[PDB]
Amino acid sequence: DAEFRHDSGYEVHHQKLVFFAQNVGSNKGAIIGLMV
Amino acid sequence: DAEFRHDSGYEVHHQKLVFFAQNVGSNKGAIIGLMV
Amino acid sequence: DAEFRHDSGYEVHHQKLVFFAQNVGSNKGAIIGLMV
Amino acid sequence: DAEFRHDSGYEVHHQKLVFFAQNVGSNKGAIIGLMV
Amino acid sequence: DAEFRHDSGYEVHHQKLVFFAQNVGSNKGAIIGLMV
Amino acid sequence: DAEFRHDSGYEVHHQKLVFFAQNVGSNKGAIIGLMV
Amino acid sequence: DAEFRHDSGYEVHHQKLVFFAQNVGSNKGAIIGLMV
Amino acid sequence: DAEFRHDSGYEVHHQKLVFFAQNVGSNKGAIIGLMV
Amino acid sequence: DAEFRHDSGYEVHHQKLVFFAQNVGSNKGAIIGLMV
Amino acid sequence: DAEFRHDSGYEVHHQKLVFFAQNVGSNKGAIIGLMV
Repeated sequence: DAEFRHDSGYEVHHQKLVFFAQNVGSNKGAIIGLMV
Repeated sequence: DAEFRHDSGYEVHHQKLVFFAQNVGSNKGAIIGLMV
Repeated sequence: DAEFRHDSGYEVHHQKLVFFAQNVGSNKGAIIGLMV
Repeated sequence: DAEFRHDSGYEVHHQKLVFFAQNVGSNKGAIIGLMV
Repeated sequence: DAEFRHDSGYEVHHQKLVFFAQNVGSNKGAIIGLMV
Repeated sequence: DAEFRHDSGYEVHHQKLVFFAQNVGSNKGAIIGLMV
Repeated sequence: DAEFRHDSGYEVHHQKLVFFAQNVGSNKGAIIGLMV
Repeated sequence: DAEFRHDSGYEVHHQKLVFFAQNVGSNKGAIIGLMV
Repeated sequence: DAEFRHDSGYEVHHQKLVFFAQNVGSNKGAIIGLMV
Repeated sequence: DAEFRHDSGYEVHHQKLVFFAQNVGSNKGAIIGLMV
């Protein structure tokens, strides 16, 4: 048998100025800020 | 048997100016800031 | 048997100016700042 | 049997100016700042 | 049996000017600053 | 994130003679061969 | 992140004569052959 | 990050005569052959 | 990061005569052959 | 980083006569042959 526990702490604060903001806790796909 | 525990601390703050911001806790795919 | 524990501290702050910011706690895929 | 614990301290601060910033705690894939 | 503990201190600060910055705590793959 | 896979192979054969046989793949409770 | 895999091989054969047989792959509770 | 794999080989054979047999691959609780 | 692998070979055979047999691959609890 | 591998060979055979047999590959708890 097997017991599994997991804690993932994700935090972010005080983004005064930003033109493209992308805060993702976990990704398994495609993340694009800008594409043509 | 096997017992597994994991702690992943992710934090970020005070981003005064940035044109492309991408904060990802964990990635298993594709991350692109800009593509054509 | 086997007991496993892991602590991964990821932090970053005070990014005054940056054109491409990519903060990733852990990566197992592709990370590209810019591609054509 | 075997007991495993691991502490990985990752920190970075005060990046006043940078055109391409890529802060990765751990990598097992491809990291590219710019490709054509 | 065997008990294992590990501490890896990674830190970096005050990067006033840099065109390509890549701060990686640990790498087991490919890291490229620029490729064609 | 975390991906977990586990393989537990349990097999037993050729028990010619036995008065009390108790073959359990995994136990988290009480197992008693005989009680009064 | 963390990837975990585990293989536990449990096998037993040719128990010609035994009055109390208790074959358990993994135990996290109480196992008693005989109690009063 | 951390990748963990574990192989635990448990085998036993040819127990011709035994009054109390208790074959346990892994134990985290109480095992008693006989109690009053 | 850290990669961990472990091989634990446990085997036992040819126990012709024994009144109390307790074969445990790994123990983290209490093992008692006889108690009152 | 750190890579860890471990091989623990445990074997025992030909126990013709024994009143209390306790074969444990690894112990981190209490092992008692007889208690009152």
